[PDB]
Amino acid sequence: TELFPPNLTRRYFLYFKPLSQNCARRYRKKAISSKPLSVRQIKGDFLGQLITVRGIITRVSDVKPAVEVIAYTCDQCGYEVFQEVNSRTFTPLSECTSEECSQNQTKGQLFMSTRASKFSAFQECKIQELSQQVPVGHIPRSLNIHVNGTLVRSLSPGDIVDVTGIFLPAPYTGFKALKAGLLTETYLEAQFVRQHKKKFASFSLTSDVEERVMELITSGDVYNRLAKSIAPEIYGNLDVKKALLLLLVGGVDKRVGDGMKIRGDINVCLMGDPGVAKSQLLKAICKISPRGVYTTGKGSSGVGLTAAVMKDPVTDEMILEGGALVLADNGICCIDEFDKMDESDRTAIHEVMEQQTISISKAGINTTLNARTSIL
Amino acid sequence: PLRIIWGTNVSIQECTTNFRNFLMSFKYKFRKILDEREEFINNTTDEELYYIKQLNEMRELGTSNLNLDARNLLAYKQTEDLYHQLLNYPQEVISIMDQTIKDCMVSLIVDNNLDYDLDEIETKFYKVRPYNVGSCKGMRELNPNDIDKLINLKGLVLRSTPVIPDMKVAFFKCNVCDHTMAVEIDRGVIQEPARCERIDCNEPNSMSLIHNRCSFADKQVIKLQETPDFVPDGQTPHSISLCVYDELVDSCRAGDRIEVTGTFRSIPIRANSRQRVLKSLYKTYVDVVHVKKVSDKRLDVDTSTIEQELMQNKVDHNEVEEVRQITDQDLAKIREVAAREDLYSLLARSIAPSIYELEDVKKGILLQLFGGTNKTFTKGGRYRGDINILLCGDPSTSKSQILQYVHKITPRGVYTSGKGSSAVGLTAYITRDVDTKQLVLESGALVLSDGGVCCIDEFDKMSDSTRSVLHEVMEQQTISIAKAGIITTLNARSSILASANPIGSRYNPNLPVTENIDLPPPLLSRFDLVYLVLDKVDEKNDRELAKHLTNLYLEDKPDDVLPVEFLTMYISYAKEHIHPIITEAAKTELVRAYVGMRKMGDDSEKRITATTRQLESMIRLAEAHAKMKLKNVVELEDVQEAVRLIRSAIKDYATDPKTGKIDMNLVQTG
Amino acid sequence: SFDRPEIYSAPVLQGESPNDDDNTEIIKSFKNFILEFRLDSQFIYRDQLRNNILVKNYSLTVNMEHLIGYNEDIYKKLSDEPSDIIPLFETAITQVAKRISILSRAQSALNSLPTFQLILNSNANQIPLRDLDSEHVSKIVRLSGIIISTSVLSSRATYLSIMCRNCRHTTSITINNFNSITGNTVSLPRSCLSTIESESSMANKKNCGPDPYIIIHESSKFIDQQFLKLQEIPELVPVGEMPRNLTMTCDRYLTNKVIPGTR
Amino acid sequence: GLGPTRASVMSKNMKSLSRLMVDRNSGYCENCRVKYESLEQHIVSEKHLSFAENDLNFEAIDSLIENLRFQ
Amino acid sequence: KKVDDVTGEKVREAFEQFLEDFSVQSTDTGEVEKVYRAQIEFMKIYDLNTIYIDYQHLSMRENGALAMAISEQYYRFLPFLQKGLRRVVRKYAPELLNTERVFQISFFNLPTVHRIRDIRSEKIGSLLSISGTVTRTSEVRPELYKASFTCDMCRAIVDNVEQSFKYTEPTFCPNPSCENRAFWTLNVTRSRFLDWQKVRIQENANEIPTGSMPRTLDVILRGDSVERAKPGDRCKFTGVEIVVPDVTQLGLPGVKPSSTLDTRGISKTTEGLRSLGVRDLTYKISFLACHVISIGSNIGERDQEVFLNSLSSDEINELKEMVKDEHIYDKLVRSIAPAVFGHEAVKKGILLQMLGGVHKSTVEGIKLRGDINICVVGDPSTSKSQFLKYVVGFAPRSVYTSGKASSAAGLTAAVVRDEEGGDYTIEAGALMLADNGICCIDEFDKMDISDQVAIHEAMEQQTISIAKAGIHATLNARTSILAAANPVGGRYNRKLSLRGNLNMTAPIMSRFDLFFVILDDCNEKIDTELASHIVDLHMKRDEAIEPPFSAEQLRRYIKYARTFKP
Ligand SMILES: Nc1ncnc2c1ncn2[C@@H]1O[C@H](COP(=O)(O)OP(=O)(O)OP(O)(O)=S)[C@@H](O)[C@H]1O
Ligand SMILES: Nc1ncnc2c1ncn2[C@@H]1O[C@H](COP(=O)(O)OP(=O)(O)OP(O)(O)=S)[C@@H](O)[C@H]1O
Ligand SMILES: Nc1ncnc2c1ncn2[C@@H]1O[C@H](COP(=O)(O)OP(=O)(O)OP(O)(O)=S)[C@@H](O)[C@H]1O
Ligand SMILES: [Mg+2]
Ligand SMILES: [Mg+2]
Ligand SMILES: [Mg+2]
Ligand SMILES: [Zn+2]
Ligand SMILES: [Zn+2]
Ligand SMILES: [Zn+2]
Ligand SMILES: [Zn+2]
Ligand SMILES: [Zn+2]
Repeated sequence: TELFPPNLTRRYFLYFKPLSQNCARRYRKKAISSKPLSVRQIKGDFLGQLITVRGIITRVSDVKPAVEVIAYTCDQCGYEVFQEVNSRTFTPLSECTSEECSQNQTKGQLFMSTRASKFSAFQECKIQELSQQVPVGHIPRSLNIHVNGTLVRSLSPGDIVDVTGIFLPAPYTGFKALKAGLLTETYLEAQFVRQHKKKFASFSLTSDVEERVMELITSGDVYNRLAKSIAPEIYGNLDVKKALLLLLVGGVDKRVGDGMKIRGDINVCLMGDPGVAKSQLLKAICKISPRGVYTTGKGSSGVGLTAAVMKDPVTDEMILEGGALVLADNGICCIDEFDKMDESDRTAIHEVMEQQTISISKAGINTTLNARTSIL
Repeated sequence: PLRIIWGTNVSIQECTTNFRNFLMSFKYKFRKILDEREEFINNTTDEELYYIKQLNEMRELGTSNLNLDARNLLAYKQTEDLYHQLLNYPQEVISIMDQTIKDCMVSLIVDNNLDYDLDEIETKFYKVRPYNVGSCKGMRELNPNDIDKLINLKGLVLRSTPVIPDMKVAFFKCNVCDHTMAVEIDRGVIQEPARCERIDCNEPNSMSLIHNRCSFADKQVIKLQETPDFVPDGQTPHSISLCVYDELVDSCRAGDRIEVTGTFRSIPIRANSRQRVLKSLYKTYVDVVHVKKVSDKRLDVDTSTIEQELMQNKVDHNEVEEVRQITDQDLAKIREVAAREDLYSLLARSIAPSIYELEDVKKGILLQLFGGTNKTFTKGGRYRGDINILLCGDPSTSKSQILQYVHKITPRGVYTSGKGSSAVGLTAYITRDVDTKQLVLESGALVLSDGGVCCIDEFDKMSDSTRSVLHEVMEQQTISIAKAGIITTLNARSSILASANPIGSRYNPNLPVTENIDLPPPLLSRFDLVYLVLDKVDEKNDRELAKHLTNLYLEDKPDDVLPVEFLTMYISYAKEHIHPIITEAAKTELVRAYVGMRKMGDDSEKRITATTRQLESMIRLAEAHAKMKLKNVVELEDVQEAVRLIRSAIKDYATDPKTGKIDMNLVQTG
Repeated sequence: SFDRPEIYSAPVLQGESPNDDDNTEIIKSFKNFILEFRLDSQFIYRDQLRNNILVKNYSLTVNMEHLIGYNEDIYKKLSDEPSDIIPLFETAITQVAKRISILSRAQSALNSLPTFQLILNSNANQIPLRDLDSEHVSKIVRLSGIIISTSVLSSRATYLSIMCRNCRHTTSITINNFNSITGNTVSLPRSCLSTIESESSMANKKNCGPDPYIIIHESSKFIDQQFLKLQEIPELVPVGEMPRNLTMTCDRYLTNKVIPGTR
Repeated sequence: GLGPTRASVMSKNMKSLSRLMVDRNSGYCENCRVKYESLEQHIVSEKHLSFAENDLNFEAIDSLIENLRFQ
Repeated sequence: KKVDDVTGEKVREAFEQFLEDFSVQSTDTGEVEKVYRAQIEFMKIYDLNTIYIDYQHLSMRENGALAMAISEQYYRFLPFLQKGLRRVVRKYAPELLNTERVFQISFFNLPTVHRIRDIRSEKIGSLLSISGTVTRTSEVRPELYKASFTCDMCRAIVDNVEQSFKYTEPTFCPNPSCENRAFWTLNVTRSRFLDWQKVRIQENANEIPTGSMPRTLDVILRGDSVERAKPGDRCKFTGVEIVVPDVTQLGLPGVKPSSTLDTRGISKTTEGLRSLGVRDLTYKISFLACHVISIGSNIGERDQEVFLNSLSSDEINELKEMVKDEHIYDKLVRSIAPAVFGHEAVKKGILLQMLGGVHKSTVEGIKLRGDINICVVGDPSTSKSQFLKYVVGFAPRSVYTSGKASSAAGLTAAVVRDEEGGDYTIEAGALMLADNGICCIDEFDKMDISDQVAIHEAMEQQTISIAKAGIHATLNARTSILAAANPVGGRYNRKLSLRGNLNMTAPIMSRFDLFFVILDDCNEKIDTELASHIVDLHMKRDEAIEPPFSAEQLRRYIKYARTFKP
């Protein structure tokens, strides 16, 4: 008999969680999978191994259906013919390869059946090593992360992340004249994702969280305790740190049935003499916040804050990529050196602090984009 | 036993019987019970068989389409399974629905013995359009397991490709004996004949395809800018491609907010033109089943802008509805509201209930929503009753919220910010299509706003080069492009609603009005109303303002004000069926007011001089006031109210005619 | 560095209605003929196949009159077009024989079962060697005579493994037709098959050349083939005319069954 | 067993679905023009009970009843 | 034997009876003249190629079956009509047979005129009438009509091969010397060609929907219809909706139809040593017109003799009556821009601009401009744009442009690329779309400096130079300019000169003959009269407009007066 193979009957996706460093310390095990590497440290000797990379996510593609096996129907014999796909491109089948058609003189014609075929939710992400991992005088490089199955939408741009996956080679992409032998591209088939900063929307009232929360409540004076611990090595500025804590928490977003909205986020300005450690406060606040962005006033231009229209080649479509006010959406945008900015960024932030959107009407796009940033 | 289609859980017999029972035995009171609305059940409409009378009027009118609400399937007990089968397997369940609709059309005259012939009905191909299939989850939150499911989406149309012929029947001709055959398309593939079908002529490769004899069908591709209800953290908006077929072609225009329900599809794309090699990553699109262009939350589209489009809708039998159907009961309700003595204050109060006071501002917004009358000269001229309003004022005067409300209430406006917009981005531009890799035309903000209101926030921050585009829009309601690929006049009959601050970011009484506004004279004169909305510090005004913004926070979900649905349908009816005209009594008032303002402008720039455009603004405002009260003629009191609104907008009573300055404590009443 | 994608099939729908001239239906009818034929009270062909499996004789002997008795349509298809129908009946024998072999050695306590040979005999009218005409070409003929010479056993190739000279591409050619003479109806491919197959994702202009395959003889399989010369009966020959003869080719279990001089 | 009347001609998509089918008291009410799984469930249904309480569709019957009362 | 088309032959019979039977009554006398035999006789003495058939004449036959057959299946029945016309002209005027002469049937007076966006796929291969504005005209090119081939190995010549759209080679090879069909070689000298033009048309500005951009269509003219359409005019094309292969639909979403070879009756053997031909079915709608007529670009030839020959007796009598009037100049001034009150000097200037001066060339070679360029400057809301609206809605060969919506290429000429190919084409700019007309440019002040430079160059030499890409061209742009400008600072400063009030450069200013500074003065009488005029306009529309002359008689007088060279 020819049965449907097991591969066409899985409803589950299987992933590898790396061993924790503490459990390795208990049991005298030394594993290469547990230790976070940088992109520079991931060499050709790690191919095929389950390894963990630490870094920032810079690019996330849209979720697309990548076909793993293609299903065809034959009207001549009634069989379903499945051809596997393990490459970026494939050639479709025309004549039926089932036993009944293979033996028969007349060959049937195969038609694609997209409901009977197997797809994976596919995303390609770019990971870049942190500034603490870049050596002296070097430019950060990038690594490609392949996300398939359930793990999609677990990576977003601007996330410090430990990604554990299988380091696998791919066919060479580049000029044919520059290759020497069997050159291969590289990627990381993602198996596990650990966020350094957990998202506020991802918070769940689990059992283990409750005793820590109740311990902090029973310790008392949580307002003053959380205020003065924001930047413990910055002396004084108790009320400044209190309003920075209120910046981190924020108020209640209000919606009325008429349709108008009142924002709940708080915007805080620190204007002061030089040497009052306000840049240290900005660094501390949007290092504490899970979705914080630090920005120097002339370091970001008008296109570097609102939006830019550019092409994604993996999904092959012309997409809008936001600036710092998009990367800090549902977070805090740290805008250092506020008084030395241009009028373009001032107008963009001027619209952001009230309507929480940016409207772009240019030669490329006519759109509005959500930016619910709290601005420091 | 019972047969099931492979890959599904769908039985043709079971689904046919269930949907037939649903069509024969549905009442809209079931929808009332399902939506937890018991007190709104009425005897005369809910207890009538809904789809029976809808299929009857479908028979009388020659309509071949049934618009089916999927929530109604959940209202009925027996079709609650079928609802899921409509969402999971639209491709065959829709065909089952079409077949049983045809059966029901036969049955309604077979059983009841009507005089209609069966041949015309059974020749017709009835098809169903399901809509309201569920929650509007985003495109980017969908998964490959959602392929070939019914999905509902919000969006704005950016552009549409021309009519594309997709080939349904193929016509092959023999070269030597001129014998022809016609072959049907089968799942996108046409079998070309290797040998001639004739017994006498069997020559190989003698069949050639004649491209003009073979039959085609309409296919159009529309680029839709999606506006999800929920947007994840840092999600930047995208454009989808949606394919409409047959009747639905050219039913969506560029710049309209629509409700697309369709099928989630995925196809592989060829990597090269010469090769048949396909890409493993698939391209997703929506195969559109039904388009809803009407929301009860917002106004209907202006009928004066789509007259030939409505005629083409009638010709093509696309029969997608553009305006709300007004019944008799709600029409009588519209008249009894229109006869109320305080109708003007009632309608102005019902504009923005969350915005406190600004009564004259709301009255002007109401009159801009109504609009003046549109007059088409037989010689060829055209006058458009579009009211332009500038709101200049101190910060935090709820004016940006007024722009947000107007943007939500208008059918096809565009919200823009000062200097976040460019001159090219307001009119038209050349873009690169991702699909065809071709240079395509795409409409700017002002052209996309035709038939609606263009809201421009921070009008003072806009650069003068960008600001120069608006002149032709406010004077002729057109934009005349002479660029590299475009030499044409585009209709932009959009009402400009702008917001601005003074130079010092706060109004200065020591400075005059014109210096405070900081707009050039050929620009400011095009505005029908200029509102100086100032923040005066009072006891009672601050107390009531604080109470108004503070009662909003009493509960999580917060006189007499009309509901937004009734307000929208009232304004839609008044715009569609009421065209007031000027009488001689109104003419005398208009002329006397214009000469009075010109005489007042004689005194010695520092003050806003009277303008011919101010006479035209008075005419348009009086026409909008007459259109409000459902009068077909403009009386004298309409002109007096227009003059009062114009004078109170700029606060002419407060200002000194000589110096041009405005006092605060003396004349102004908060 | 990915693997070759594999293609598999699974029967779901009924498909188009079967036709009698289809190869699958001919194979099924032949299989039912083998399994269901009774001479007096016994399945003679089923028992013969089992006994031949026990003695490692991978062939079946079938009488042609039994095919007349069972189904005339497959009989006339076999008679008119033997080179298309004989491999189908051999495939039917092999499908029955694998089923018999698996159920035999696992109950009466790796194994490769080759394609079975069709030997078919009949008692129909024997046309003489002088009345062979062009109407008998590619037809099954019954004809009598005497045997003059039997040739030595030549070795024909059934299963042969080939390897490319420099490309190192490994391929296998299976042959089930050895009964042709003076010509290679199956030959090694003219060019390397690694390019057209595209089995490797990397796909490492490189051409391997004309006829680049060599036969790995240690992993190839062979059968025996013999040439016989059949003369007409010298008792019935015209006085002034030389007797006429034919060359015959036999293979597999038909070889070494006769000696020269037998009738 | 009256059954419900149906259209003469079937659709091409409907005929295409016949090739895709595999395997996994009752009657028809002409008053409500629906099939029912059981009669006693069709008796307790909003359309049948709403049809029963209405008397304007048995008017001819009513006239006949009146005539047959005074024969 | 070939199979015949019974309905096609009866359409041929009905058409050849129509060509000899149809007749109308004479207007002047009442005689019965058969107009199509007269048309054939007219073609006989001038050796014409095209026969013009009115569609209303064809609709009168039978109950309308023949006209409906021609309308729905024009592509199928066109060769049958051609051979029917061939038979009729053979019976009547055989001299047209010899020169074989190709004939073209042009249909006109179709009952309905379709928009560009109303074109649907159900009308492919059907007779149609559309309208549009011509933007690009290609040059006349030969099209392979009757190809003559020579076989590669038999090497005998064969001629008169049918050519239908895509290039085809015969597979008959009637000589019995060789045995293959596919291999042939074209003889371009011996083969026959027809004229061919691809003119691109755009949706008319009144027909564009509310938010959408105009969409274009490539209509192809053949034979005598070639070069009957000019860049920038409104033409009504009657023809057939055809379909043309398009390759750019590969990336489009949806199932693209494809064609593969059916293999069911082909015997095969697995001898060994599996390729098939599959080809895409992707297309775009095009048009093939047999009749081109140019309706006026207005809402409603230099020699005078040809103009007065065109007019009939009644309108030439009306023109003579207009000429004879002694107060004609005042009536001409009062008839210009009736919606505008006052500003008689601007109306005089507009009239003189629409008339213009003579063009003179000296013996040295320099050209003296006869075109009058007028700039209207003044205070806001002085009806300075109403004049431009009147000139564009009235004057022939007039275009309207805004200052900021302008461009250097859009006003003069553009070098453009189609389908990302190696071919570069020329878009005619606004100055050439108004050639021997008026280019009306509102907000000349808001125009940037580069476009002002590119337009005063075309005011200097009255020509346009192109050197972009591989295209070097000299283009004719002799055009009067009606500019509207606002002063710097908004209002007009009386204390400053005209140069100080305007940012328009000195080369721009030096070539404007008239500078009309129209100003607002506040006095009760004229403000009251102007307000009364405007409210009467709003009340009465066309009833409030009572000019001395209507637009059509004004245009006839202007076109008559432009023939004079004072
Ligand atoms: N209150 C403070 N407590 C501790 N360290 C401080 C304090 N104020 C200043 N410093 C130190 O002085 C330096 C201040 O650096 P910054 O953060 O750049 O201050 P600043 O206010 O941002 O200066 P700018 O850029 O001119 S506004 C750091 O080295 C701080 O550690
Ligand atoms: N009179 C009012 N009625 C209701 N809400 C008000 C009023 N005045 C201020 N607000 C609210 O106060 C906030 C101020 O934002 P906006 O008034 O929208 O800003 P703005 O008036 O446009 O002035 P800008 O942004 O500086 S140009 C909003 O949440 C308003 O809803
Ligand atoms: N003198 C006038 N005679 C007739 N109509 C006038 C006059 N002045 C103004 N109008 C009318 O008032 C309106 C003025 O519109 P426009 O002609 O666009 O103003 P404008 O003269 O172009 O000034 P700018 O430069 O555009 S601000 C139009 O409806 C005119 O018909
Ligand atoms: Mg600092
Ligand atoms: Mg604001
Ligand atoms: Mg103007
Ligand atoms: Zn098959
Ligand atoms: Zn033929
Ligand atoms: Zn090789
Ligand atoms: Zn019932
Ligand atoms: Zn030849």
